[PDB]
Amino acid sequence: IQRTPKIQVYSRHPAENGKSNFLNCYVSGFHPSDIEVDLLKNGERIEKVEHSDLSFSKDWSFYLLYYTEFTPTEKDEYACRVNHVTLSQPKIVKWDRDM
Amino acid sequence: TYQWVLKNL
Amino acid sequence: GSHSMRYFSTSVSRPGRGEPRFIAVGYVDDTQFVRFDSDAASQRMEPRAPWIEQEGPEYWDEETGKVKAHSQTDRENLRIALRYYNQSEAGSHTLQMMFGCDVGSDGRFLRGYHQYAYDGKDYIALKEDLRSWTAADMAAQITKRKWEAAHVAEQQRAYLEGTCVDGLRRYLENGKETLQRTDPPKTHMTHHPISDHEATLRCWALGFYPAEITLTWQRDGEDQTQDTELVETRPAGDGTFQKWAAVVVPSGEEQRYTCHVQHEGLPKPLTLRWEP
Repeated sequence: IQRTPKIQVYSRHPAENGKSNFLNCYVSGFHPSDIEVDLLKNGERIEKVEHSDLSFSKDWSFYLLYYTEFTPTEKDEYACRVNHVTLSQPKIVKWDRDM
Repeated sequence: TYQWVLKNL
Repeated sequence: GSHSMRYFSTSVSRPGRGEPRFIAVGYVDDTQFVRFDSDAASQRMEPRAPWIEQEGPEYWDEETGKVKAHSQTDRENLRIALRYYNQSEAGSHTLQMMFGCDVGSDGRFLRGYHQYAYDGKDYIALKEDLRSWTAADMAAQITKRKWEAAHVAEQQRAYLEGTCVDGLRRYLENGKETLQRTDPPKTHMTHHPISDHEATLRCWALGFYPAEITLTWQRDGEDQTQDTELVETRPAGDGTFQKWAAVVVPSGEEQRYTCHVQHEGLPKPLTLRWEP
């Protein structure tokens, strides 16, 4: 009984180039609770990433929010890398400002 | 306000 | 209107890497307000919402006492569970718990919860009458017989209808500014062409509180489920939530579609139509 994480990478506020915002990675619907979540800037791990306290939904599946303060630009590509026991390899989800 | 969770399975 | 209080705890064994980690979190509706982590340095129940800091020093001592006792109980329960399912002592196992209550607009008791899950699967749950147990499998059936004979549910019932409701009531008042607010969603529609024949319409709902919301697509005023994509409601990180609903439409037919947004912060549901 192991469930794979759903992943959403998005900003707190509508992205404007040159303005401070928050880059979020929402992982949910997973089991067991151990999970590896990084936020990447141009393929490189962002260092000061905070996360929410381990919690869960009605169906007992876990969720976490990983977030970092950032300033989007036109060049800079942001992503979230996720690893879990259910994944054969880490899953990379690119930040799409329209999603 | 938390509950007293004392009983065993 | 109606309000809830929930406590969620997770105990995860890690054989060879010391005792199980215990993490507990408390929520009023969709606002977290406390946490306890057995691996943290403080060894105290910690505040996670500004309005819970107005509780006196005796609350933090009492609540720390309670969450530490639950930490010890669920460590034992992890051992009892191995024995019941005849599992190896070397593997990693998970014991989760949820308890709490639901109150009306008058701050009066509506429903109570007290339930376990072992390795992400329903173990034992207190039924709505607060007198009986829903045991899911054979192992849970053993606990059920033990708890029914010892009349344990009366202790749950006294908590859920009393202490739970009083705490929830006091929290709603102390954090009125936060918890009793309604942040309606800020809505908008975007257009994204696929081919010369197809386009995606994405209906957005942002900055809303509480988390409950419904987004629906209709074509010619008739409900539309086909060609629809709905993401899970997600936290913005500032205490508000976000969600979007999308539909793949034929080109030139965009304006026949409408997005319907239901939120308790709204005086009426909003209807959105693509307007180039």
